[PDB]
Amino acid sequence: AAAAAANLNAVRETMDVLLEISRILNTGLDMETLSICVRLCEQGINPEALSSVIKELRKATEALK
Amino acid sequence: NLNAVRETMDVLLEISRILNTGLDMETLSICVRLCEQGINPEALSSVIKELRKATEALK
Amino acid sequence: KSPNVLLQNLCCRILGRSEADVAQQFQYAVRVIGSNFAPTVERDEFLVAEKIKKELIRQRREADAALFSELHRKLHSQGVLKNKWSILYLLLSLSEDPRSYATLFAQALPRDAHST
Amino acid sequence: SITQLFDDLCEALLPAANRKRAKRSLKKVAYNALFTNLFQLPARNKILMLSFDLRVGGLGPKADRLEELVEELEAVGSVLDLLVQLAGSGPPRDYFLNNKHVGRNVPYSGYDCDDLSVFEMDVQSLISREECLCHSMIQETLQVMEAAPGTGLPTVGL
Amino acid sequence: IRRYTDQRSLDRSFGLVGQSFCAALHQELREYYRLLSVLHSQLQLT
Repeated sequence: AAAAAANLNAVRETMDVLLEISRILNTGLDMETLSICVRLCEQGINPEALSSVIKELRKATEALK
Repeated sequence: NLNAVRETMDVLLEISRILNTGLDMETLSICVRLCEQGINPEALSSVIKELRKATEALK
Repeated sequence: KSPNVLLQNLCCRILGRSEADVAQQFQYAVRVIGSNFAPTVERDEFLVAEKIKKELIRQRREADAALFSELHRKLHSQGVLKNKWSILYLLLSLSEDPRSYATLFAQALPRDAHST
Repeated sequence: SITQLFDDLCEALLPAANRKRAKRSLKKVAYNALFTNLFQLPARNKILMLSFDLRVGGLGPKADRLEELVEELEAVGSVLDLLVQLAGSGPPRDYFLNNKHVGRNVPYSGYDCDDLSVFEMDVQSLISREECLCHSMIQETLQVMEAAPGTGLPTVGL
Repeated sequence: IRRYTDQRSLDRSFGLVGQSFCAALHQELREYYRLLSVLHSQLQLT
């Protein structure tokens, strides 16, 4: 339909405003990682818990780099 | 090895109970002996459920 | 999809390794995310807007805070999101310098005055 | 033979109380479903994916035990591969959580009122179960005391 | 216990160890009030 494309357009605009907010803080995350982190919080998840794995894994991709 | 395969048989029981499988001790022994031949287990998962359906078909 | 495989996708995103090469990190991941599959506090999206402001002034990057002041309006203007607190709190949590105290600054509503 | 172990599978899953014609038909049922899939990621990762939903539903030490056993069974690969495919279709105090009266130098957190309230629910599920038994024992017998006579007994068929 | 805490912070001669002792006589009132709050939430009790 048209409303089946209008929603997929309507989330792309928000995802790019979020991407601008992501790059002005200049966190080391990119769009592909961001696509997981958005999907996880729609089902509900504790942000203090996801920050724990990401703050572990970014210092674990240098001990195993 | 006969020491080890009795203890591994006992630890194998608990993870079949807590995964909520239909197996009890007897059917666990039948299934461990059946997988020992070399059969793919994803195939065995269907014949066990079909037996448990057609058993209820009688009663 | 389902959450458990989605966390494995995160583990393959940050680490360069694949999912059939690492299993202790996914085990640590199920340890930490587990029993915290929802916020343990109450949302205050206004305060977490104020915390990005309070952070960017603290860095003296005061122009990007006023840029965020318009991006937050765009967030409201589109409105495809019902969890604006989670991602923005998370983005603030992963804070990195583009290049003090918060023990007196207010924290999220803990629900210690309500039976959870 | 391997096709004989399938007869013993039919023997365990059907007890005896006719009973010589049903077992050959069940043997046919055992053979007829095995070969349709044959015409048409590690193993412990799925264990973690199933421990996750446990932790989502509370019940911490059960997930901590499920991860404890696969860690020492790797410290038989094809039989747990059957259990993950048979999952969820079979049959399924402590004073060191919210009682701070026992221990040695017990942790200081102030008080509790938010898990002590889910320490009554731990008994409330038992109190709600042992009344459902007596609902299902009065029902099975009021289904006998009230009926038109002899429609639950085959004695009218004699 | 609250009578005491209300007076030892009214004394600057009770000591620099008295303002350490009194620190776990503030926490010991704060947690009490937290408990009254949780009791208030479940009112709408025996």
